[PDB]
Amino acid sequence: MYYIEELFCRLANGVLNNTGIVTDDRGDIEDDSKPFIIVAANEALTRLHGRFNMRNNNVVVEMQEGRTNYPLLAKYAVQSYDPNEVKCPFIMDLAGEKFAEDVIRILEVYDDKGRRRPLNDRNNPCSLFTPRPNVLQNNAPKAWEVLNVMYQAKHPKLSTAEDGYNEIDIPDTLDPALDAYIAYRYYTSLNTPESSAKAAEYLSFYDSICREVVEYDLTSDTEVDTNTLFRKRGWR
Amino acid sequence: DGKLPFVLIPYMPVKRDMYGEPDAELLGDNQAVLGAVMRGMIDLLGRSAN
Repeated sequence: MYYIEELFCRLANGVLNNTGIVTDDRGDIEDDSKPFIIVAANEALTRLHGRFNMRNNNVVVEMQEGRTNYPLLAKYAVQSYDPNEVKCPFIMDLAGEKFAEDVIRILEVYDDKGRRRPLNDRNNPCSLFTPRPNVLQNNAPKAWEVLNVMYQAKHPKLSTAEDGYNEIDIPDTLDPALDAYIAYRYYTSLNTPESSAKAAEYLSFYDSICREVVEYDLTSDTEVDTNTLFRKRGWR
Repeated sequence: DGKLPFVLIPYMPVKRDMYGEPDAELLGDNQAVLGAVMRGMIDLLGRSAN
C-alpha cells in the first residue's frame, strides 16, 4: 500500500518522464492535469480487478417487509442514507468501512442460519434472482431473514479530495501493468501519428504483463478443493 | 491313556514344528496388490464428472 502521491512520483519518474505535464523537478504531475490521471487510474484498476479475482469482499443485507428488490447502493447504507426519503436502511456497514458500491459480480449468498442460497436457479422456487448485476431480488422476505452476500469487489475509487480514498492496495507485481495502461491512455489522447505508435506499445506491454502473471499464477488465482461428489454420489 | 488329552492338527505342516501355516501366509502381498488396483478403478470412475 502507498499514497497516490507516490503514484504521481512514480509516473513522473517513469513512463511520463518526457512529458509536458510533469513539474520542472520531475517530482509531481501538474496540478491542473491531475484529474486526467485520476480518471485513467480508476479505469485501469477496474480492468485489473476484473481479469484477476484479487479482492473478495462481503456485505450484509437485512430483509425488509414489503420489499423484494434490494439495490446495492450507498444511499441504502446505514452510514449514508438520507432519512428524508428512506424510511430505514437495509445495508449494514461501519463508520470507518462505509459501503462504496464496489460490487462487480456476486459469488455466493448465505443466510443468517448458515444455509447456502442458490442464485439464478429458475426451476428452484426458493432460489434468489438478480435482474441487474448490482441488484439483489428476494421473492419471499421473512421476519428475521438476514442475508450475507460475498462478491468480487473492485478497488475503491480514488479521489484527490481529503475525505476520499488516497491509497492503492494492489499486488506490487502488477504495478508495471498499471503504469502501462495509464501511459496508453495518455499517448492515445494525443492525435499525432508518432504518439499513436508509442501508445500501442504500452497497451501491448500491458497485455503481456497480465498474461505473464496468469502463466505463473502469482496472484493465487487458481483454486482447488477436496472432492465431495464421491460421497454424495454414493460410490463409497 | 496316560498322556495329554490334547490333539494337534496342522493345516500345512512345518518341518519339525507343531504349528502349521494357513493359506494367509502366502497371499499377504497378492491381496494388498489386488486391493490397490480395485480402489484405483473406483477412484477413476467416482471422481470423474458424469
